Amino acid sequence: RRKWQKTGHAVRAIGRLSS
Amino acid sequence: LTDEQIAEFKEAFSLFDKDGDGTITTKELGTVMRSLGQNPTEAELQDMINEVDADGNGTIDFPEFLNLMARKMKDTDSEEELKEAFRVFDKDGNGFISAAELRHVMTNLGEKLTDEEVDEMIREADVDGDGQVNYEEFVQVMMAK
Ligand SMILES: [Ca+2]
Ligand SMILES: [Ca+2]
Ligand SMILES: [Ca+2]
Ligand SMILES: [Ca+2]
Repeated sequence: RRKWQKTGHAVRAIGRLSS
Repeated sequence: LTDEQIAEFKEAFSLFDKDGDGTITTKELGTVMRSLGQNPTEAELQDMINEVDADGNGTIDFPEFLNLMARKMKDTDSEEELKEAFRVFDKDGNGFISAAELRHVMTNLGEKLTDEEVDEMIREADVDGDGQVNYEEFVQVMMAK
C-alpha cells in the first residue's frame, strides 16, 4: 500500500537535507 | 496536510529509524544513504541533521522530519527535487526506471517488495508502453493522491 510513494518520501527527504 | 499524509511520512521515517527509537542518528542516515549508493562523510551527515535539528539533540525526530517534508516549495524547487529523486531510483542513469532498479532501491531502503508487486507498479506507471518509467511518468506516480 503506497510503498513506492513512501520510499519516494524518504528519497526526497535526503534531497532536502542535502540542499 | 492531514492524518493520511502524516501516517505516510511516519512510514517513510521508519525507513531511516532502523531501531524504532523514534530518532534518526547520523549512523542511521548514513546507512540509508549508503544503501542508495551514496557515500556521505561523518561531517556531511552531521550537517544534514543540523539543518533540521531544532532541539539540538544531534538527531532527527519525527516532528522535525515532518516539518522538513511538510515545507511547501516553489514549482521550480519541486521540479528539481523530483528530478533528483528520480536519479536515485534510475540506477544506471539511462533516463528510465526499470523494475530491477525500482525493486533494488525499495528493498535496500527497508521495504518488502515481490517481483509481481514491482511488475504491477511498473505496468501501472508505464504510460507510453515501453516497459519502463521515465521522468514524467515518475512524477505522476509521486503526485498520485
Ligand atoms: Ca533510531
Ligand atoms: Ca532533534
Ligand atoms: Ca535505468
Ligand atoms: Ca514508459
